[PDB]
Order: sequence, then C-alpha cells, then structure tokens
Amino acid sequence: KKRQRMIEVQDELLRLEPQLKQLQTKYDELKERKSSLRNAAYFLSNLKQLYQ
Amino acid sequence: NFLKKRLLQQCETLKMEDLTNVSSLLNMERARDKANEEGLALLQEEIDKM
Repeated sequence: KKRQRMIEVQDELLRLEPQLKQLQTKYDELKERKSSLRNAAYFLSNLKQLYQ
Repeated sequence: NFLKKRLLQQCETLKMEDLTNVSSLLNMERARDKANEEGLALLQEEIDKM
C-alpha cells in the first residue's frame, strides 16, 4: 500500500502537472479564441461596417 | 508420581514467557499496523480520489 501510495502520488504529481498545464492552456485558449474573434471579427467587420 | 511419569510420557516422547509477552507486544504491533493501513490506505483513497 505504501508503494501503491508512492505510485498514486507520482500519478498525482503527474496529474497535478498535467492539470495545471491543461488549465493554463484552457484559460489561454478561452481568452484568445473566445474574445479575439468576438472583438476582432466584430471590430474588423464593424470597422468595415463603419468605413465601407 | 503420576505427574512425574506424565513428564516421562510427554517430554520423553515429545519460548513461552517470550511467547506471551512478545505475542502481546506483536498484537499491539498489529494494532499499530492496522492503524498504519487505516492511515496509509485512506490517504491513498484521498490521493487517488484527487
């Protein structure tokens, strides 16, 4: 069980690192993808909707 | 007399203070080991629950 505890913590350390990287990627992708187009494709087309 | 030939019947044919004392000590040791498994196994259940 103690060896199993070390293995699970090793998975738990790996799981923690993977979840931290995945959540960092999640926040970055959320911000970039969700807000860029809703602001760029909005404004760039709204600027086109303005100027053109 | 019959107890002495009981000796001659058992010992001829065929530890204890260490048995009793060390067995009680090791029984406390197995209680401590059950506590160890309670702690380690449960904290493993919490770790792999995480």
